[PDB]
Amino acid sequence: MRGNQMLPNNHFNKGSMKFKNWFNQPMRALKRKEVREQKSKICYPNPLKKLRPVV
Amino acid sequence: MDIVNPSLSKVIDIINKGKSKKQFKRFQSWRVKRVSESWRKPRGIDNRMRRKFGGAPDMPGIGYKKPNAIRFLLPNGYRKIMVACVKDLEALISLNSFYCAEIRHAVGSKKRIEILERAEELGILVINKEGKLVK
Amino acid sequence: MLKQKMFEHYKKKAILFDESRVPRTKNVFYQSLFSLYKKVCENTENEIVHKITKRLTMSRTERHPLKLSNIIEQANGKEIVVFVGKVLDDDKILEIPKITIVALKISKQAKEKLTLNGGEFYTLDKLFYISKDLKDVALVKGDKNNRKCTRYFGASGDKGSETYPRTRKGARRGERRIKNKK
Amino acid sequence: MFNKKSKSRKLRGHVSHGYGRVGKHRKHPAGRGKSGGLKHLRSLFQRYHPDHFRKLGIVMFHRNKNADFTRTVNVSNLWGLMKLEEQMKFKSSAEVPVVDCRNYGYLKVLGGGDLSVKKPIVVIARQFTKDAEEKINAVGGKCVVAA
Amino acid sequence: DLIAKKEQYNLRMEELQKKQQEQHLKRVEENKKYAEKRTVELLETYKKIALEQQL
Amino acid sequence: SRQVNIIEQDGTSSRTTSVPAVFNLNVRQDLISFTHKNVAMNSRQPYAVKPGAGMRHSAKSWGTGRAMARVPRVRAGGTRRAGQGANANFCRGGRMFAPTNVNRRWNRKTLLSIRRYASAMAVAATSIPAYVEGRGHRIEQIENIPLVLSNKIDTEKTKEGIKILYNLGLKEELDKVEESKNIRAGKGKWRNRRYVLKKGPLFVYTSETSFTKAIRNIPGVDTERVENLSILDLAPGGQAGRLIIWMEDAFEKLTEIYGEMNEESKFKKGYTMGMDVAENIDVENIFYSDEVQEFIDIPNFIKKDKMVMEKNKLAEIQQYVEIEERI
RNA sequence: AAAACAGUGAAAUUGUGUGUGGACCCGAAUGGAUCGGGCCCGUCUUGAAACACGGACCAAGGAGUGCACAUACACU
Repeated sequence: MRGNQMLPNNHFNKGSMKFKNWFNQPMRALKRKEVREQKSKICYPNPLKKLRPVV
Repeated sequence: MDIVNPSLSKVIDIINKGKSKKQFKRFQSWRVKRVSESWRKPRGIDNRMRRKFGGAPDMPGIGYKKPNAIRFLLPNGYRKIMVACVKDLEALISLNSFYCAEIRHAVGSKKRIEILERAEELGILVINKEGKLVK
Repeated sequence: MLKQKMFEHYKKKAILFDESRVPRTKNVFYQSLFSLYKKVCENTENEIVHKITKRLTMSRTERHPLKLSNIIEQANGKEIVVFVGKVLDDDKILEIPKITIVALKISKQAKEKLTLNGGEFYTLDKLFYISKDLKDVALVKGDKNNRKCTRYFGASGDKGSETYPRTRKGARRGERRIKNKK
Repeated sequence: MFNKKSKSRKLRGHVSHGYGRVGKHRKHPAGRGKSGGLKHLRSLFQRYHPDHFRKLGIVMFHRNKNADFTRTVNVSNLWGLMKLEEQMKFKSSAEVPVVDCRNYGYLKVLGGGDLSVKKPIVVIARQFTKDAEEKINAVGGKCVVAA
Repeated sequence: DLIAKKEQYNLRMEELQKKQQEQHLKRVEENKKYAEKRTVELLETYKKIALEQQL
Repeated sequence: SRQVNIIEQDGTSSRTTSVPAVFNLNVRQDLISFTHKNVAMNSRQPYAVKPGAGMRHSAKSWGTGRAMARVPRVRAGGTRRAGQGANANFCRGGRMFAPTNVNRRWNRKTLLSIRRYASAMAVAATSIPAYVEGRGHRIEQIENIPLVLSNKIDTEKTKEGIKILYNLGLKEELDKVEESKNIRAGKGKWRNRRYVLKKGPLFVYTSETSFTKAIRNIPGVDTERVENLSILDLAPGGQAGRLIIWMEDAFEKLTEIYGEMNEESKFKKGYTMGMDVAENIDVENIFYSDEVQEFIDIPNFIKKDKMVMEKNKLAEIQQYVEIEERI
């Protein structure tokens, strides 16, 4: 270690650590859209969401 | 082919006889077959060529570069341009005083005939004129 | 006699444009403007023109910005002011004197304020129309030393040093300045 | 520039990759992490980080950020919270503006500079400095404390 | 309009170039005549200075 | 500014329209290129080698004293594989240096304000003949730019659709695309990228119409909506000035989308159309103005000759004569 | 473990024929004997031609990379 820096503190020591990637993000968005649409048919005239209070 | 640029006709032989024939072979390419002839600079701690002892060969460098006017000039006194279409010759129409054309190797016989016919009427020198089309 | 002649020559050569410098931007509108000034320099000795041409070649960080009130503070009673940089609004001020600014760029909120109070913004291509003999102009400059990152330059473990340590920071955590004077 | 070639590509053909022939490039010649700081690295610490090896201050085992979070404004900036079109109305008009700092997320008022326009103003906040109060009262304005 | 004004500059400068050139040759010719007379003077004053020492 | 003529099915023109304000904006080939580079990287799929390839076998070093290099070697018997060199990157069947890995950063960010500005000045370039010709679209036969097709196009069949496009002068452009089809050079021809074609006209619509499915099978025709017009379609390969067929509704919408000069767009919140540091590329010509020519000073054209020191040449510049005096 | 097309068919290495030399390189030449200069590379080292170590020969493979966190510079 040489020169002037903010002293390190990077937590990568643990060999059992898992990584999570997000390559599925656009596809899972499309599935959530298609589930709402079909749910909306099952109860056609009624809104999909209920009324809620203000706090 | 025996042709010359008219602007240099009385000078071309002085120019040609003045060009160097030096080669810069890689060090020890004469000793083992696994080292090719292509130049690489020696970087050893002990190396006799890097240290420039008398009796070792010479190294490339800027001093050997030719005058700016003579450089790139073919032995007929022209510079060269590559062509592969009829529409390429159209570029040379202003430059034919100093430049000549060389048809690319992959252009086939039937097409070459069409290039040469156009070259004749525009007045452009083609240096591969005989080419494959001798038969 | 000779010693004076020599020094007066050095002082001059220290002002004039170098002519082996060029701006690094690939912006063709910026490179157009530099070409004009360059062709003016080789036909004049006037110090304002030489100063302007040298500043167009400096980096984004060297062209540090100024706020409207600081221009007025440095204008020192002149009518026209010139600035190779961007002019920003000062939220602390509303009324200003009537003034003409020739500069590289201006922010939306600054331009409105300048206009409401009476006054004009012109780009640096127009300088020669705004002024006839460059006697009524002031030239103004920012300072890159005022960046917040300059507080960390140097060593905090020197005696009497005013510099700040690079540190983690929280409600309790953080390294202090301990070798300064108060 | 937006793109540039790297240094590694120029070092092809040069033996040591720029680490030296005598010194070389070994695995960890000085130790791992920020260790050694009271020993062989004492000179780095005493030059750049002198307040590292210490314990300091009062301790609360749990703290809440929301209960202590605040943001501060100076008197010279009060008129600046209004939009520029709004500023230019109240400057000429006979009416007095009523500015509430809570609406812009400010809770404390400080005494820096002079007021932009020397006409009355009503300022609502949670706390005022002694200098701020005197300056606002000087122009015939009023300070109103509120939650 | 400026493309037309560019021509007036080129014309004006050619006149100025021819003018300055003519003024230069006259200086060069003037200088040659002064130089002839002066060299005859100085070669004689050396001769005088030498006799002063012999005396 | 100008009016522009609308074109009906039969090629007649009668009604006319003003031109949107976006078309007066100057063009920055630096920013168009930068934006193209970043956005083009957002469509990639990840690739990597298998997570422990090259490391399967039971291997150990033999250590010194055996007259062999101390590489790990394969433990086996009965096969020629016994004693061969195992795990390292310099070994046949070993593990590669720094195996490629899924955690790499595939996409790239670009500020929303730059994306908006780049698309605005790409749209502008679609109406300068120099740029359109420069991309290689051929427009010798086209009467005027831009083209605006009317509504009340009642076309449903490709047969009648082509007849319309021919009447606008596009024949040579379309032919240039059809004749272009060729098989790609290199390994890409194995990986589902077999044929390459030249780019042609883009059609831009805003309102749903039958004309869209009448023109689409013609090679090199491309279609997009005005409200979601992309820089990949407007500046292919990062060079600007694609030829565009506007629909009459779409052309009027450009005023709502980009607004007016020194105003704020209602459709794009927080965005306004700005000013360059100089108005034109021609500003070098200001030198010849009256105001400048009064300011400067008269040049000196007379210049000194280079120093010469050769015996004979020097003797004609300085004729030396001896003297007898001894003073 | 090895082993694709009954394609193309490099180098190391071998036989036959024709030429030029007696380890070979650089500079300069003859009809013709040759003249002058040159110790074996890579590497640690105050110091290598070394009685310091690695290298029989040819092809193909073969070593500053990716992510996180602060940072200075250039560009928007």
